[PDB]
This record gives sequence, C-alpha cells and structure tokens, in this order.
Amino acid sequence: FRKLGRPAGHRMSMLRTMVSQLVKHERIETTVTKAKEVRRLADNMIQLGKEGSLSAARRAAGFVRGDDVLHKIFTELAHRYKDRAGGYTRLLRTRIRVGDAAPMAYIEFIDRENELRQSKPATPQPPQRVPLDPWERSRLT
Amino acid sequence: FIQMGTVLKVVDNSGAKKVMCIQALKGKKGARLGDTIVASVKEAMPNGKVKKGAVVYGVVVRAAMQRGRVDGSEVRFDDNAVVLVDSKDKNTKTDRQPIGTRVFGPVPHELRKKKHLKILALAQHVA
Amino acid sequence: KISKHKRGIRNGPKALKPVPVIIRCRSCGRVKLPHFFCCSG
Amino acid sequence: LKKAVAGIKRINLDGLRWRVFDARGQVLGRLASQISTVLQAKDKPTYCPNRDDGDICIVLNAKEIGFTGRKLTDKFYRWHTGYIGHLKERSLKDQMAKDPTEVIRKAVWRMLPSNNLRDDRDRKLRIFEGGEHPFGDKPLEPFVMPPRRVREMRP
Amino acid sequence: EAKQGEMSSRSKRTGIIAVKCGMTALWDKWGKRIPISILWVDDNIVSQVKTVEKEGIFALQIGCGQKKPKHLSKAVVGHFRAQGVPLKRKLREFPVTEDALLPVGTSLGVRHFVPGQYVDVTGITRGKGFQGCMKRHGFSGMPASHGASLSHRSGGSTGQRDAPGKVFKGRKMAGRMGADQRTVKNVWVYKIDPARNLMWVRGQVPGAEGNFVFIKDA
RNA sequence: GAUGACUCCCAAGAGCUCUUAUCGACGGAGUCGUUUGGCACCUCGAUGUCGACUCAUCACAUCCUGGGGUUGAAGAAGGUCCCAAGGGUUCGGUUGUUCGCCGAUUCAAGUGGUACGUGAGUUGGGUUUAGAACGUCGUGAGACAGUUCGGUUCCUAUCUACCGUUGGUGUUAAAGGGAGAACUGCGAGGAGCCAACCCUAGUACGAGAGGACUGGGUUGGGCCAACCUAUGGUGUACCGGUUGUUAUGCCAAUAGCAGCGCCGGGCAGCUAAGUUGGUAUGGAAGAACUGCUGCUUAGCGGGAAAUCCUUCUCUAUACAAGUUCUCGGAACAGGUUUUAGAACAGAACUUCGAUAGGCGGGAGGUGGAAGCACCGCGAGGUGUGAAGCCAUCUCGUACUAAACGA
Repeated sequence: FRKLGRPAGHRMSMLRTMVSQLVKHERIETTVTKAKEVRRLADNMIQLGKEGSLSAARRAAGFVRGDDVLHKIFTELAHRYKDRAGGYTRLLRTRIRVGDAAPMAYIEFIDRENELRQSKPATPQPPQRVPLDPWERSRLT
Repeated sequence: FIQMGTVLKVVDNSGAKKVMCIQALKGKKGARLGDTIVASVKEAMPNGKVKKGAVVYGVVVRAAMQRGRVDGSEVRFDDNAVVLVDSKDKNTKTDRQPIGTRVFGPVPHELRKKKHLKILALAQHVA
Repeated sequence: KISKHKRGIRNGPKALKPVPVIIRCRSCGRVKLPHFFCCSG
Repeated sequence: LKKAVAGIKRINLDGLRWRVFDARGQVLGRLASQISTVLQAKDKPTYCPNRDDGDICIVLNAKEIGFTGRKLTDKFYRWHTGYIGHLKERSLKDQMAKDPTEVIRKAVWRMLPSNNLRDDRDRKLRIFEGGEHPFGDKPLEPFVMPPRRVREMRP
Repeated sequence: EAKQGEMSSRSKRTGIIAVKCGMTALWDKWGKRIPISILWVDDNIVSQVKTVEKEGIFALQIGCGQKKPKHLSKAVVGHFRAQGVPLKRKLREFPVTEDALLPVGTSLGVRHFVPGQYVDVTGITRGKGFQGCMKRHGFSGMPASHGASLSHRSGGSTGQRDAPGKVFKGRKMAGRMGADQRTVKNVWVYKIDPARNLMWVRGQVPGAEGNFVFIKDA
C-alpha cells in the first residue's frame, strides 16, 4: 500500500536490494514505515525457498538479487522453516535515533541463534472448517 | 451524445443522404437513442422531397451510444442514423409521421415506448 | 505591527505537553516511551 | 417545569427585596417604564450608578394584557438572520398567540439603559403569564403603580 | 400506507437500526430488473423507555449489534448492566408517540415492516475528505487553454465598497461530506426474511459499506 | 433632475353605437435616480479602464408559472388591470462586443442596482505608449474624438469577512468533581420547477369550424440529495503479447531502461455517460379579490407556486448555560488499522485476540505455465492442461506485530 514517495521503478529496485540484504545479513535497522513494507516481500521470498522447484526458483531469481542469497534462501531458510506456516519475520520498533525524527526498526527472521523476542514454536496449521453465521452470542451481563 | 455539430446518416429513402444535427428537442446534453432531433440536410439526390440546406426534423434509429433496455440488456449500433419526419410546418395532429417509404437498416423498438409507433410499423425488423 | 499580545496568543496554544507514561529498562539503563526494543530478557 | 421556570435566582444577590408587578391587563408602555425603573433600582434613595441593586420585580398574567389602538396587527417585530437576503418578521398577533411574555421582556430590555449591566439586570426579572407563581414562599411585596392615572376619555 | 404493523389509527412507530451489506440485482414477475440493497438488522432490542412523566419526552432506546466487555468503556457497561440488557454495538434513540411504547427488553426485527410499503433511512454517508468546489458544489471552471492558475478553482464574491468586503454566507471549498442524509419516502420494500432478518430495498440507501443505517417511517 | 423612464391629471377625437374596453390631441401634475447631462466636494506621495468566464445577490416598476377584477370576456386564444419575487429566465452565426440583427427552441427567453458586481479570481480581443502603413489635416515637425497588423498582467495573506476541522473554557452537582453515552431542540439553514400526454370529455360554449372549465392518471425534461450492484472511463506494485539494448558464459527463464517503453485486457477503489430518490401532505395566519351581517360605528368567511409551522439538516458557550442512564482506577494516553481521514477528530482492534501482515481455500482477473511427450527442416503447432499466475474480495489459522507489571 505504501508508495514511500519514489517512482515505481526505483521503489521496487530499492525494495529488492532491501530484502536481499535482509537475507544476506540477518538483521537490519531501517525506517519503520518501510520495514512495514519489506514485511511482505521477505515472506513471499521465503515461500519460494519452501517450494524450491525449478519454476518457483527461477521466479525468485527475479525478486532477490545482489548475491547468491538465492542459494542462502533455498538452502537454509527452507530447512529452518519446513514447518512454520506463515509469519517468518519480526519487525520490532527500536526508534533508536536519527537526526530526522524518522523512526527506526529492527527487522530480522525468527528461529536463529540470537533473535530479539525469543519466539513461539513453529506449530503446523490446523486444517480448514466450514464457516457458519449463527450470530447467537448475546454477550449479556 | 448526438448533439450540435453531429453528422449522421439519413436512413429512410427520402431525398437527403447526410443530415447534420443542430438540436435535441428533449435533451440538454445530446439526445440518447430514440428521440427527435432537429437538423439540416447536407446532401440529397436532386429529385427527392428534400433539398440541401433545409432545417428538417428527424428521429434517431442508430447511435454509437450504448443504451440499455429496462431488461438490464444493452445494445449499441455502429454509426449514427436518423429517419426524417415532416417538420412542425404541419400541425400537432401529424406528430411523429415519417416522410419516406421504407427505412433499411436494423431498428431499435424503443421507438414504441417513445410513442413513434408510426415509424415503427414500417421497420424491417426491430432490435 | 502586531505586538506581544497577538504573538504570545499565537505561539501559546502551540505549547509543549509533558509526555505521558514513560518507562525505563529496569536495569538495562535507557529510558523510553512504551513499545520500544530497549533491551532483551 | 418548576426547575426550568424558577430561573437563576441561585445567581443574583437575593438579600434585598421581592416585589410583584401584576399588570391588570391595561397598557404596555405604562407597565414598561415603571418596570424599567423598579428593575433598575433608581426608585430608592441609596442609588449609585456603578452597580446592580435592582430589586426583584415579577410581572404576572401577560395573557390578560391590553395594548390600545390597532397596533396589534400592524407593528411587527423585525430581525435579521445574517444570511444575505433574509429578514424574519413577525406581527404582534403572532407574537402574542406564541408567548405573550417575550413581548414585554423584549420591550423593557430595549427601554433599560444601553450598558452591559442590562443583561445583568434582566438576570433579576421573572415572568408568568398566569397569577400562579412558585416565588411565593419568599417575602412577597405586591406593588402599586403611581396614583397618576387621569385617563382622558373620548367620544 | 395504514392499517398494518402494530398500532392504532395514527402514530409514529419506532425505528429500527441496520447495516448496509451491499447491493445486488433482482427481477420482478413482469420481467424487469431492480437494484437491491440488503440492510442487516442485528437483533435490535429495547434498552430505555424515555418518559415525559419522568424525563420529559417519549423515546425508545433501541440498541443494535453486539459488543464485549473488553470493547465497552465502563460508563456504558454500567448502563447496560443496570438495564439488564444484552450488549449491542451502537445505541440509538427514537421519539415515538404515547402509544407504540414497548417494554424494557423486547427485541425487534424485520417482520415489524410490512412488505410493499415504504421507509425512510438515515445513513451517515460516505464523506470524501477535504474536497473542493467543482465537486463539493457542482461549480464550473475556467477554460483549460487560456487561463493560468485557475483551471479548476472558483470565482469571487460580489464585492466592492458596497457589500463592504462582506462575503455573505457563501460557498467555499470545505472539509469532508460525511453526514446523515435521509432518503425521504423510499420505494416499497421488496422482501424481508422470517429468519436471517434481512430486508431488500429498491436501492440507494446512504451509509458506508456497512456499519451504518437507521430506518423509520413505519 | 433640466432632458431621461414611469405614474398620475384633464379629455378634443378614434373606437360602426362608445369619451375612458382600448386609447387618447392640446396642456399640467409628481414619483425614481437607469440614458444624456450640470456642478468639481473626497482620491493624482495612485481609487487598474470596456467585454467575456466563474460566482452570485437585491429591488419589482412582472417574461413564465401563481391567484382575481374587467373586457368590444360566447368557448378558445387573447386585452388590460390588481395582488405576488417562491422558483425559474436557452442555445448557436458575423462583430471584441455591452446593445442589436438573425436561425433553432422553450413555460419564459424580464428591467435596473450591486465602484455601468467580479484582474491581490482568470482572460486581455478592443482602447491610451513606443513599430508600421492607408485616407485626411499641417507648407514641416506631427495630429486624427477615421482604419488596419503587432504590441510583459506583479504579490509567499497580518487583519475583517467566509468555508470547514479542532483544543482550551464556563455550566450550582460531590469528589475533589472527573467523565462516557442518549436526547429535547430556544433557533439557524435547506427544499418549494415545468412541460407534454390521457381521461373524465367532443362534455359546457359555438352554426360548425373549433373547443372547454376542473379533478384524477401517465410520460418526460430541469434542479437537487444519494449510491456504484450492474454499464461505461480509469485502474503506474496484476495477466499476457511485443520492439531496441545491457546482464545473468551460452540454450532456458528472467531482470533493468526507454517518464507504465508500446500494445490487449483488467477486478476492489473512484466517477457518470449509469442508477436511485425528491420536487408533499396536513395546520395556522392571512393578498388583492370576493361575499354576507351590521347599523353606520362595526362583525366574520372564503381568498394566491406568497409568509409562518409539519419533513430534511445544524444546534445546550440555548450564559435562565437544559434532561436521562451509568463510571468511578473511570475517562484518557500509546500501538495495529480504518467503511474516517491534510495533523488533530471519529470508528474498529489492543492477546479469554481476527486489529494488519503471513500461510492454506475459494471466489475474482489474465488466458493455455514450465519441464516432458509428440508433428513437421523451420518459423511453428498439439497433448500432458480452464493449465500457469495473482493487484483485490471473502473464509479458515495467532505464525508474526498490537497486554503490561512506568
């Protein structure tokens, strides 16, 4: 939803570098309302590590770049979330300081050696059930 | 919208071939499909009932403006065409009376609802 | 042209409000508004 | 509504005097000027013009009221609502079938002296268009108009 | 429209408060298409009967929706509890006559509305933000090929020493347009359901894509 | 206020009869300040000048609609006059045009004021700078209240005014008195249009020709308010086709860039060319106008799209400051969003949780993925295959970020 105020080519060609660096390194310190944005490309590039086929690999070849973070994804992030269904980043709000009142934010993955908020355990999802519309909860007191 | 300056085809078999709008008797933007327009003939056979440069009325029969029936259905022809009616130079009794003998080219049967049953009866086949 | 009266009146209602609730890393030193990542434990 | 009609006598000074003007249904202006005095405290000796010692004067039964001539349907009340064009006008018959209190209240308001104690005097004035009033238990002094009414008569 | 619902000869029955679900398209038996709105009534109930005797005016306090103690702010938790009334998403009062007066705790629903007759809705509409003229009021605008720094703006008040710099209450670009605007004398209710308590209306009911509408005139 | 427009006075004569339907000669009476003007009082250490666009507003001395009198009013079309400003008052052709002529229409295409409204809103064609030229005047320099061509439009809004959005504060009270809802609505705004057509009815009227009165009904235009479910337009982080080039050695499949690179599509969102919805009833007062009583003073009743109430909106800073319920570790505040949004505000969610993301399932858009197999030398085609993907929408799941120990 964010524009970040950048021509839509330059905006992508930045977000690519950001997700790619977020995978090369393990943590980064960036302006929050932009971390709130890599919050999506990181996960949609983890899903391709989980799938790993030739199709869904040659597709990730377009979205990640810089180095062989491609292989880093495919080799370690899959094998470290072969189970975790959704939610592969933490996006904490450090507001460290800048000279521009711009907030700042730690963003980094989950099941590493030294994470920031010691996570919950990767539980497989339960399978779907039919939705209903009783609207029967009075909630009186 | 068929409005001032439009240049639409005569599609009865009166004298005039091409007729150029100047009005829309019951619109404020252009007149949608099925409504009397006023217009000035632009070319005629030398012998028909109408001669170039003469204000003459008309009824719309084909308009690139899409229009939907009350059925939710929608239709849109290709080009603009109208059929003539004798001007008000004849009294109110003859309101909605054509000039030629046979139109040719598909016709929408919204002319009935618009009360142009006279031109309607002559129609080849009503869309 | 317009004097202390109007100048004070305009700069006033732009006054600094003391910040509400403010928490410190009980032992980890820093002070912070809520919802920050001061520390870890 | 005892509350909504008992007014704000919880705001004035109370400790001076309560007095009652009951127009017997005679005449606007000759009720009025008498009020504009009593309700300005210029009628007792200890007057001093930088203050409000207006006594409580309470008018009664504005339904039974008389305005001579035929102004009733001729003299309207005019007021301007700011919005361009408008001038909302209302005859006295309308005004009296609506609320025959507003009439005299506005009139004495205009008669009172044109200074910012005027509102702060009307804060010492109450009205019932009946004879029924809840301000009875307080010390009530019914008032008599001057003995100066020769009342010239005509054929 | 008379002799229906539940009342005597002449009165105003209470209003019922619903939610704009969306629009769709029905048909009639004579084979014609009408747009449709679905207003969802969330089990509305009576929560206060207002009184000229005690308070001063005749009003039924209908609550709508459902809420939770973690969502109410205690000053209203207390209200609902003292009334002993199931929790609702939004309250709303109606003034109705001496008759058409309900007991505390009687739920309402769409069968209160006889089909085939009309309603009046009131839906806090869909503002658009700090719009400007030429959309706020359908003003025109100077041409786009001759005039500079005006292509989309407005004119100027009457103005000169007379009407002395006194722009009367005019029409300027202004803040948003979210407000409550009735659609007086609506067109008949197609159908309402015994269960599911919906109701379809010929169309164009104000209010958001949900969360807001009231109904009366019946 | 002379001329000016209008009204009024008188009334020769026209109106076949007739002064006053309609006019009205001579001669007067006044009202207004709109054409022409008079005076030179404010401004020349500045008061920007015609016309057009936008935006209106008032008066009524009324163009239609609205009522009545009267007519040389049979009916119908009119005439004239009284009351009336609620709502309206069109497009285009030549001219810079205001004006005006015209063509096509309508219920009508009103007359003035508003610094001949409106340039710190726009235009800048005329016209009053410099150039240039034609005719005329001047014996030349030059002028022309004649003509034609071209001839920089400045200002970041302090205040008053005005559209909106908010924070403080006052409001007796009981808790230090702090609040959350829910109203009432002193009072302010808004909306008031018209045509066609049918019927009643070929009825009243008239020799027919012609053609009613009124009330009901339909069908349209304008104006306004609202809604995108459909249709259109768009849809810049979607799907596919496609050119030039650079890279990933190359094939394969992708990327950058060409101000989406260009095409064909495109949901949700927004909009109108689309769709809705309104253009009312009831009540009071009451216009000329009309009647009847009266008892010569007066009495009341009809009586207009007019005024005021009923609908819609706004409102308790409505200072006579209103009323009801409830909270009292209550209200806030912060964080995730938002059907709401410039900040603020409102509304949703804040872990006994669906607030947003993420992941699964569909829906919804594009339109036959790659690899593999076949057919052909190839361009390329067919099968595996409604395949393949995914901007949005719903639906499951707390996997992420919204508790809180100030």
